[PDB]
Amino acid sequence: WTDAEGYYRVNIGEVLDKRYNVYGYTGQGVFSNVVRARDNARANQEVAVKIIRNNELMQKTGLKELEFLKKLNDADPDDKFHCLRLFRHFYHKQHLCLVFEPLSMNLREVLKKYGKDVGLHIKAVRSYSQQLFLALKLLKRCNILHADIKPDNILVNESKTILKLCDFGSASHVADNDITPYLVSRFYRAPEIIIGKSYDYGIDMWSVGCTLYELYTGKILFPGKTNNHMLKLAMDLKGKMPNKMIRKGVFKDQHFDQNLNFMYIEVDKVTEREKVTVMSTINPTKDLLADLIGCQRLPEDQRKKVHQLKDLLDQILMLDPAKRISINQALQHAFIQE
Ligand SMILES: NC(=O)c1cc2c(-c3ccc(C(=O)NCc4ccccc4N)s3)cccc2s1
Repeated sequence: WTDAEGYYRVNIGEVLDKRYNVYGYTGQGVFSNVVRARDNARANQEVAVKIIRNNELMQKTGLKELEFLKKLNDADPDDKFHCLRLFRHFYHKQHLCLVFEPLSMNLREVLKKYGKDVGLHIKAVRSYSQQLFLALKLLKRCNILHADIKPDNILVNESKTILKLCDFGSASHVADNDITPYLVSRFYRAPEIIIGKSYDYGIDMWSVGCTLYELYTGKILFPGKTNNHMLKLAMDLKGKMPNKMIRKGVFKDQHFDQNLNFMYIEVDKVTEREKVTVMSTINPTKDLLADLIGCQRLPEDQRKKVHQLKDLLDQILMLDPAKRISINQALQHAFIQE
């Protein structure tokens, strides 16, 4: 039933828990594989089943995820705020299985199908931005950090009209803040995390900003190789991290010298070796507007919306979380409202 690496040996056509008729294979991650099934007990209703790897630590992550899903699902009984619905859980041959509403595509896979370095229609990005901000609102009302928002953890329905935030395996209550510089997938990781400053709901807003750029361009906004590189790429957009913010950072000495100069680590072209370059200034060079427009000819209505997305991204991607746009302000933004 279980392979050497602890994954359940999915067979298409098999029944799980004497009720879930497995007809489709959806994918495999680090922590699980996911199938499509019909519920024999509920008029053959379509479900997704996530089968956690037979591993103590990963099973415990799965039980943690059940707790956060129950809290979010119970807090949103009419399902208005775009978080994945858990129906129930069961055990099958010692595997923890979570039964979800039937979604089978994440926004990474959508980007891969609908182009390469292409991106989605600006009308779709508008709609998806509103739905993501509604998810942030519920998270905040529930005092929850998702702490891993990225295209891979956003699911879409068949018609790709509705998205749901998924995978609460990295989630926490806002109080118990592990001072770790590795919270959130690196590309989507806010600068307050990296420098070791106090963080909150702002890390999820940051991650959504990174996601929205990627949804329209088809390109990762900040493809940094390390934490130091991530800061350089952030500061290429906004300029040097403010002095007040640097001095608060528990990890400031990994990134900045005594005079608050940035210590940029570069892998030398010639040698495969790291070197350091001290920079007192980082001049903003990241041209967001030019990035979003792909040297492409748009109708003026779409051109208006891309400028508005750019303004919204400028307000999301403030380095200081205290200066970052609120969920309320984001929902009321011209990009979504006009
Ligand atoms: N992480 C989670 O908690 C959940 C994921 C899902 C899904 C999934 C949607 C798509 C998934 C996926 O892994 N595709 C990537 C992939 C894997 C292997 C080979 C190719 C690709 N593209 S999993 C669906 C329903 C519920 C949950 S909960």
